[PDB]
Amino acid sequence: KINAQNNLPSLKIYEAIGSGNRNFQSGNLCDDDIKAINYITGFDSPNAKSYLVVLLNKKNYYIRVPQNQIKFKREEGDLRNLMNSSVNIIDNLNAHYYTRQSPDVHDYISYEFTIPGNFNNKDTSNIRLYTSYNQGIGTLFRVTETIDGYNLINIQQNLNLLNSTKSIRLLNGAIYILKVEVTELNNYNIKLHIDIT
Amino acid sequence: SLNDKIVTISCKANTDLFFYQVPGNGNVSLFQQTRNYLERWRIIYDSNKAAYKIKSMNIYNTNLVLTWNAPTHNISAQQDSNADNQYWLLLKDIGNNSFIIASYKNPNLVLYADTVARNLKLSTLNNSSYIKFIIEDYVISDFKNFTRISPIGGKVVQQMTNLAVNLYIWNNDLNQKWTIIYNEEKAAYQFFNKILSVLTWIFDGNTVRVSQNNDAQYWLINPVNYDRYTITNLRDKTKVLDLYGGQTADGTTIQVFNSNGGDNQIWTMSNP
Amino acid sequence: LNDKIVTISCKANTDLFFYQVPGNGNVSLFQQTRNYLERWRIIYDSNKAAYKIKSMNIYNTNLVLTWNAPTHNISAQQDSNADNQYWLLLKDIGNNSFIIASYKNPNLVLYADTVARNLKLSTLNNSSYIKFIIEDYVISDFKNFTCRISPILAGGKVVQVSMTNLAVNLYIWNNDLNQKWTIIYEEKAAYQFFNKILSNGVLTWIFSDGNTVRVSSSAQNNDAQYWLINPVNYDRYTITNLRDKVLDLYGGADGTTIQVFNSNGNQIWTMSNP
Amino acid sequence: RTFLPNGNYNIKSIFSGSLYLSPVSGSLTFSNESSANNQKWNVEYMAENRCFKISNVAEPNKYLSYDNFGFISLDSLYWFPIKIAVNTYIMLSLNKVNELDYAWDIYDTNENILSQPLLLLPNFDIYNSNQMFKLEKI
Repeated sequence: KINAQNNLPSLKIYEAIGSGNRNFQSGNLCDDDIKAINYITGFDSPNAKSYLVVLLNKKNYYIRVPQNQIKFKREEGDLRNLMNSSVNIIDNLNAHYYTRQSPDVHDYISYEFTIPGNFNNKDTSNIRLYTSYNQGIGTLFRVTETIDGYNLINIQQNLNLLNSTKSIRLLNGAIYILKVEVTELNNYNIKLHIDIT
Repeated sequence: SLNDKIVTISCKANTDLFFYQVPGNGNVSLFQQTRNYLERWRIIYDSNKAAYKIKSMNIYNTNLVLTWNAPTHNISAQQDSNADNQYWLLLKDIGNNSFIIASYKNPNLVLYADTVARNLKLSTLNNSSYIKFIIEDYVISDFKNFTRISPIGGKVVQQMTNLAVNLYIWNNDLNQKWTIIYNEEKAAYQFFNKILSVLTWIFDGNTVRVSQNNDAQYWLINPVNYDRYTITNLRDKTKVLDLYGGQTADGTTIQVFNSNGGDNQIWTMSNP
Repeated sequence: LNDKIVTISCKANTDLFFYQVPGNGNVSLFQQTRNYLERWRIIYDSNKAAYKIKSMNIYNTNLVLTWNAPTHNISAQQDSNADNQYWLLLKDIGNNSFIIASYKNPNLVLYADTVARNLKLSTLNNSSYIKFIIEDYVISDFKNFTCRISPILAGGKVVQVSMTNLAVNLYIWNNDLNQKWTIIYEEKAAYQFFNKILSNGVLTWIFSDGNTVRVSSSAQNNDAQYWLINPVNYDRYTITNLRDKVLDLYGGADGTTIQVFNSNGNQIWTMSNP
Repeated sequence: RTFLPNGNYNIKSIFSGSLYLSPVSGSLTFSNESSANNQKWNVEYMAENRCFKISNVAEPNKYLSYDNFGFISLDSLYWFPIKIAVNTYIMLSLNKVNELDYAWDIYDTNENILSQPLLLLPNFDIYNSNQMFKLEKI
């Protein structure tokens, strides 16, 4: 997991194509001077908090920062379920919609959102999630954070988000992560709609 | 005084749910009243632990004791290795005579009936009714309220104004319907006939007929296979209701008294 | 056990009984006595499906066992039917004994602090310090009691004559082994009145004659060795033979024969320490 | 520094918002607001064993711990928080008591935790409403 201070600078990670196939020194970076980059994940939006959760190989990776510090952690827990996706952190939520760059087909985006209200494990809210133009398979995780990292409890699977009408009862105050796997690329942006009732 | 007894464990939250060992797999569930070997458990007790173990009388898997699984809170019943997690303190709430079953391995947790998932769990002690249970002898459980005595095959004893004992083939008639109820004051059963508002006898020979504050109208059912039962009268305690001469005729007047373990003296009790 | 007088004693140290310290309002564990302070009246509330353990103290009778506050300590306080003054009595059937849990918090059960000789609370666990023995008070007072029996208006007189004549009568109190007795309890639910001096001797009713009692003993099928004690004060008792559902004492004075004179209906005795 | 930062907190139950953790007579209960220093708790993350130490600010050199009777008390001689919602944790035990995770537990009658000690009881999942505690930073 790669992030920045307060997650504010949204970084974009690339993999150097054909790196690690040549000279290597154990424990040290071997600059291959390869400028052919294969995009992995990231957002170009300047003011949009997001952190990257990417699988990396013992290969050269570039991290692009737009116009502070960069923190790398080696997640080994349930966060592995968010492989190769940027986690757009939603904080303005309080019929909200968030428009981000649409990932390619079979590539993942993730939205981490906190249901408004006070948590008491009894009060819920009917939350409906749906895209606007791009069909994608949805997945929902409940988030529980310990000192060792983050734990994700699977909630649903195989959700058709393209103009979906199904609603799900989610506890107020709890944190959820929606992992969308874009299956149909009918637009350049994905506009995910979170509607609260 | 429940050492080595065959019981059923009803749920105090819903008196129509029973400990039911699902045939096939080993899961225990809260099923409706099925008066057979699946809802029947033995309470053989360990003197060196002051705790009980709850064996099951599933015929095709004899050694199957109630078990608490792992640090999970499930109660699947498996083979008896006499492990610590397989014993259960049987505390009795003196008021209302319900029970609390607390795991011997960790007696901070007690049996909890979901009644929404129809299975059991381990909860912490509450003031609710989902941790109370009713353990009782199966003969009491399956006959405290029941509604067809069939001599050992397809013919059933019956009774409007001709009140007596007969034997005609099953007809789903109102004269061929017997409802058994139990009185835990004389500790005795009665067989009402579901045609009017109790058999009295042993007070001109047999003269078994349906009619009082008389001990004649009281019977004790004692199992003999466990699915066949003998019926003794609470007048002499040695008179057993039987058939006449072991005749399988469809007019036979069933009689009473004596014993000798004759096949005419046993009965396969009602089956709805 | 609604409205029933009992005595709670610990299963670990069986000689320690619940005791309400007079004057002060706390409850501790003390040695076996036979006064009212160790007696508790258990009452059942069916709406609560719970129990109130009244203290049988004669000075302030409206005292119940109470778990004060989140604090561990337990004390006898004036009752108010508060949730913290109600208890759940669970009998362990495989090991005859009681576990007393709190209605306020059933996760917490009474605990016998033996070093402190007090009562605490503890989470339910399989230890002997949480199991107790609740049983009728006249059974506990007399299940094994070396004592002296005396009539009313005859305080300096003990019902007990010598090793030579196995018959007995009233005698003067002189602290002799022929004066003291030992009362034993369970199968027959009655007590035998062994005599201290007369080894293996029991107080027998010879019903050959009408009104006579002696010390004959050694009768398995006896029906007269055993006697039943029934309270009438709570320390004055009457004894009845287990054949008619009774020691009496004629109007006459040292030397008077005791005998089973009349049926139920004098004839009131008290048993106390030697 | 993002998950339970070191500092000072008020501990409440999800059952009530006006009751704060107060150490009365060697047992911890939830009592009304007192605007005092006994209702605040210093949380420090000890990394030598990766655990959390809560102390009473009004009475330092005392640490929250569990005694043999199942209560929770303040000693002078190990906790594992896990977060399930915004400012909401279930305090677990770094030591597996009887090979099973134990956690803080408070009992309630129809959601009323007044005059109820804080106990340590077995934990199975994150769905027990009785074991939920809000650690509001102060």
